[PDB]
Amino acid sequence: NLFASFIAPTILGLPAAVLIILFPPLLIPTSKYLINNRLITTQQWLIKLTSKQMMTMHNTKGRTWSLMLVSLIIFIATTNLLGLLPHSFTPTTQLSMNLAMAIPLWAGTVIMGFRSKIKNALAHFLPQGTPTPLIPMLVIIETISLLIQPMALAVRLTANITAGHLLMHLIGSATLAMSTINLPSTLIIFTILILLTILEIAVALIQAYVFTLLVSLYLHDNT
Amino acid sequence: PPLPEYGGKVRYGLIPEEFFQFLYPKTGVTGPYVLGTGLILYALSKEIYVISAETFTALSVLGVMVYGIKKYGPFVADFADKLNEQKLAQLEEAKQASIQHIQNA
Amino acid sequence: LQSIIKNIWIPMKPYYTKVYQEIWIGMGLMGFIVYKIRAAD
Amino acid sequence: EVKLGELPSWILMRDFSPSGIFGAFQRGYYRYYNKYINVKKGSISGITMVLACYVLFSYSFSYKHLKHERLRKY
Amino acid sequence: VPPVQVSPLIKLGRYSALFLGVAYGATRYNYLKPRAEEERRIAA
Amino acid sequence: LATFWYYAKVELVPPTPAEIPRAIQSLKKIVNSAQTGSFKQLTVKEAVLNGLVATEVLMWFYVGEIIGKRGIIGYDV
Amino acid sequence: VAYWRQAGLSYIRYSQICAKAVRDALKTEFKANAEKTSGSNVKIV
Amino acid sequence: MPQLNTTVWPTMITPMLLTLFLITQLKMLNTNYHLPPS
Amino acid sequence: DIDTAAKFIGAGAATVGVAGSGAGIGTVFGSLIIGYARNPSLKQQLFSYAILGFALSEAMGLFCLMVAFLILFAM
Amino acid sequence: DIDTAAKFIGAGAATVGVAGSGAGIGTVFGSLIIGYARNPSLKQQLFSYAILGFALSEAMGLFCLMVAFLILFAM
Amino acid sequence: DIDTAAKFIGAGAATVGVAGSGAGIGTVFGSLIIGYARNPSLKQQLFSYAILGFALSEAMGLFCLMVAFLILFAM
Amino acid sequence: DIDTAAKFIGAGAATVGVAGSGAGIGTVFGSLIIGYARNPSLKQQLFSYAILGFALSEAMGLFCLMVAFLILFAM
Amino acid sequence: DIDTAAKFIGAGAATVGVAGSGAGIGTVFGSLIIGYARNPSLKQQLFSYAILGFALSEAMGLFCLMVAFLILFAM
Amino acid sequence: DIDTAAKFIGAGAATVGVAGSGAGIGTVFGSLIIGYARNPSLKQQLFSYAILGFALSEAMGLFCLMVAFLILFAM
Amino acid sequence: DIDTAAKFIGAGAATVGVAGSGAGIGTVFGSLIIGYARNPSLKQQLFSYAILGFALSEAMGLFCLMVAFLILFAM
Amino acid sequence: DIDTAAKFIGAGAATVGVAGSGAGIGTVFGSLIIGYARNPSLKQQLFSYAILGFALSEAMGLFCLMVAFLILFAM
Ligand SMILES: COc1nc2ccc(Br)cc2cc1[C@@H](c1ccccc1)[C@@](O)(CCN(C)C)c1cccc2ccccc12
Repeated sequence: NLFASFIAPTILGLPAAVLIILFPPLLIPTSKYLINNRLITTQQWLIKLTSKQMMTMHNTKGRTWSLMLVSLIIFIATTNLLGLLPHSFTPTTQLSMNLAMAIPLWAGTVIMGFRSKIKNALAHFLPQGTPTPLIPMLVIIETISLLIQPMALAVRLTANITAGHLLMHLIGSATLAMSTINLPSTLIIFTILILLTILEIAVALIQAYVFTLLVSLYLHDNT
Repeated sequence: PPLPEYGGKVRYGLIPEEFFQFLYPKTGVTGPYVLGTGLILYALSKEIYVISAETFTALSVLGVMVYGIKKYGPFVADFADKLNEQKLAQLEEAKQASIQHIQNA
Repeated sequence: LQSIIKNIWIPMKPYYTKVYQEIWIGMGLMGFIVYKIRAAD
Repeated sequence: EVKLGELPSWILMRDFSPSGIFGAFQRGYYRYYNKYINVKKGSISGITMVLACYVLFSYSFSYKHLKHERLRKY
Repeated sequence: VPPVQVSPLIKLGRYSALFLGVAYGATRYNYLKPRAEEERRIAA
Repeated sequence: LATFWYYAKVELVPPTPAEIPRAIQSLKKIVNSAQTGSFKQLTVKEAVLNGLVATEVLMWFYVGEIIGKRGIIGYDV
Repeated sequence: VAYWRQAGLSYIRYSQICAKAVRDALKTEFKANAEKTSGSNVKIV
Repeated sequence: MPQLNTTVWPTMITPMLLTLFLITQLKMLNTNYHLPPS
Repeated sequence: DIDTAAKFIGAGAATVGVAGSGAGIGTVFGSLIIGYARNPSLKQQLFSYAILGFALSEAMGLFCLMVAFLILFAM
Repeated sequence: DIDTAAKFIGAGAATVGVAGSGAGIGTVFGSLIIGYARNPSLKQQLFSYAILGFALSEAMGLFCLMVAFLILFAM
Repeated sequence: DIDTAAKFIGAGAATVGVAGSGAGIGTVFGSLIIGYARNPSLKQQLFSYAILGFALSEAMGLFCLMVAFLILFAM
Repeated sequence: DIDTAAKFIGAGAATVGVAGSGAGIGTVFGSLIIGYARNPSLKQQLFSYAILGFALSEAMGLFCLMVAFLILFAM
Repeated sequence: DIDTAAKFIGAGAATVGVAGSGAGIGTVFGSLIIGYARNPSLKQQLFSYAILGFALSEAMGLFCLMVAFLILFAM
Repeated sequence: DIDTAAKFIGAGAATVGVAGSGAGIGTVFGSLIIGYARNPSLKQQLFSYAILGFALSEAMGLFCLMVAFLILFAM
Repeated sequence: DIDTAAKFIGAGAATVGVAGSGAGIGTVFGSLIIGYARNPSLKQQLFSYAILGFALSEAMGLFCLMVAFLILFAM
Repeated sequence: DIDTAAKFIGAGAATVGVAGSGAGIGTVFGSLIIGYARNPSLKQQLFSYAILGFALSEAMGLFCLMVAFLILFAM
């Protein structure tokens, strides 16, 4: 009854969760022209400013992912922002979807660190200026954290959009309860919901930039 | 082909003007408006749109949206133009220069 | 079913073959996890 | 095309193929895109009218849940 | 823009269905008001 | 303000008795459309328009429904 | 990075006003003597 | 927690892969930045 | 029931970990105030670090709300 | 009896998480004193960062009162 | 009566939240001693930020004493 | 009796609030050392801040001992 | 009966050790902001330490989260 | 006997307030290094502040161990 | 049983000591950024102090994880 | 029994005191890197304080690992 906005949506027995995951790309029109409209002029600028941010820090092999790590910050920042609409089912609150964006991009990042350049990837586990006599303890950290980075991504994003929606939905129910009670209090609980919606707008973008930065930093440490 | 210069003249960013003119003749100026209040008051009376916690999270994300549009609209409205009348001028300029490098030559 | 080659795979050809080759090796790992998680449930 | 027809045969006149109704969306998209989005000096209302038709869809499937929270019973 | 004369049957039809409503709003209000209180009482 | 009132004073007012004859005249118009089938003459353009104005006037019955009970959200009891 | 450095000035221009301010607050017994021992006469071509 | 109902996971995994990897990227390959002229 | 009663103790104890991330957002947004009064020309590059520090510290608090809700509701 | 009792043990143990927001607000308004004594011309630019760093502390302070509410009322 | 016994551990554990407002008033008046040593000319304006930063951190501390005095006396 | 057993866990948990006033006195008398080593000409004024800051820090720490000695003995 | 009830309390306590990493990652990215604003020509080498610090503080917090589950699920 | 077994919890939980002092002594002797690496000719007077701070925080770390020994044996 | 039950709250609360080594590794690797932004020509000697501080703070974390795995499986 | 059960909860909640001996050892060696990078001419005398601070904050951690091994083995 409380987690209702996270159950897979179905209308007329049809799994409507597919027309919701495939919609974000519909808000990004493209054109071959040279001078287009305001939408594609602002979007092609954001993609320019974004790609120059995540990708500048990479070498030539890391920059071959400049289509992936840009088409990923565009898909997470548009799925989150389409979740703040009323009653909307944002599929980034799903541990299934988030585990499907996290494991491949991570596994495909350490594999290229183990299928090639492996002898160099063996040197990140042991920092440069490290004395020896307590190495058999540090080996646990750099591996067990590596083995849990793919689950850090998918849960840092799941637990931040879920908890952001749960809070806005509870504080919302508060204003509904104090509506039939002292009303000058309703307006102070509501203005908390407004400052909270401006926060959930920012955390809708920040959680997209951090997800695609930590996938970038994993890549930078394997190319 | 050249793009047009204006869109669809939509009122309240939700209902296009092709609707008001479509109902203006038979029902007049206040025709479509009273339909709105007629549907909303019917919706939330027969519990079609049931007031829930989402009602007050709707008004908030609609309040921030209608205020971000009114406060940051005109700034983005022209910034999208200046990116063009710069990229346009940046071409026409070099275009003329590219003649000097062939006129002098 | 043409232009599914031209519009849909001709562009993605240099990526789906060379660049994202190790992605799919990871995407197999993921599919093994999802089925296993659903197998124990 | 409709908005000027009157017959119930039009419902069966149309091309109801897997490629048929797609061309009715791809043409229904370019008729919208060209009207509100693909113009210089376009306004935000080309988008805030898609979201408004995306909430009504996000609410339509979410009504089977909100009905358990009516504050009346009649 | 000057106002427009609305068709007559629609013009009174508003008040036609209006008083039909306040009547129907009176009947079912007085029909459900008694029925409810015992369901609230018998719920105890 | 005054603009909504400036327009209300023409069509948001009780009708004249002189319009009742021509009102039932149009009532007989659409009923003859039901007898022989002049509904087949209607193109979809104004066909929906007659439907919306029907839902238009129908909501008057519901805003009158809620005023006959002094309650907005459903029946108070 | 102070405000004047953001405003284009340099520490020489900063010091010329701070030192002028001290002299402008000197008393008349010393203000005449102190101004000529530090006044400027050089000129740019 | 309805995120744990693993019966509707393949309904979230496949339409994501069909978007993050084929539809969103295809629309990026159409966004090109030409080099400036002389 | 002692099993359903022990859920409220663990769930209420699990969410104490949000005290950590509530104290690391004051360090970040406190360091931004210090680091911006020393090089106010880097205003945009510092704020791009207050963001990464915000989300990576706050994330560690929600890992406690995860177990606060994994216990309280989903066993 | 134990179910309605195990809530005060879980509710009170959940409003501890706002301790982190008492230290996060200290470090924020503690760096506004250090950052303003360094560049007293940015008194209005820094103070707007302190209000931002202070507001974001209530954010992580509310995530606790939520789980302190659910355990207490909406079990 | 396991009811009023759980209202003791509630107030007893809900008052641990004051450990934040004890280490937040330490960083406000601690960083006032540091910031005032650098620019002692602003003694007045710094002390007006300490009182503002001490209260905003102590407020988040009294809210725990207010909660501990609800689980114990009110309900 | 269980109340006599709950008053012990109620008090033994309230005294954890003193852990704040123990890290908040190390930040006041730790920022006097950093603040005095810089400007040692203000020793008689930096100190009279490290007494206000030390009194306003143990105050919020002795509340949690007053609460302990209010649960443990005095109802 | 109680052997499972204790696995909801022992797991709710183990997961509060993550609070030590919500404050660690804040100190790491609260120093990448200060340290940068002083020597902004070492951005490539400071960030390479803020990541080493973010990974080593998070690696301690996630030990708690692993003992949280290794108690709640394994034994 | 539920009370004698409760004393082992209230006395084992009161002694975690010591973790406040132990963190306010590393701040003091970590500020003595930052304040002595700047003005080392003050080594005498700094060390007479790193003892007033060490002996004022570690007094709060003893008020906790005082209640830990007040519940464990004095009752 | 009540032994196999309490040995889960014990080994589940003993592992909160890792919350120390979470914020001790965040300060060591946080101040290494500030120690390097100041004197980057000592990068080899600084990083050898960070690894000493990372191995001595984490060793206090292991001493807690060592106890939780002592009152669980050892005895 | 009920005692041998609570003896594990008290000895577990007491060794959380090490969480303050892990944030101290972190701050001491966090200032040894900052203090030595500022005045590397004092390497031998700054390090002679970072051993005192290491031993004095870790002495409050032993006070908790001692009261843990008192309820656990002595009584
Ligand atoms: C004024 O205080 C605030 N400032 C904020 C600043 C920014 C943001 Br984004 C959220 C803020 C939220 C609030 C309060 C608030 C007031 C009304 C409704 C909701 C929230 C608060 O949450 C305090 C948060 N602290 C204490 C954890 C609160 C919650 C619950 C009960 C309270 C009782 C009394 C006082 C405050 C109470």
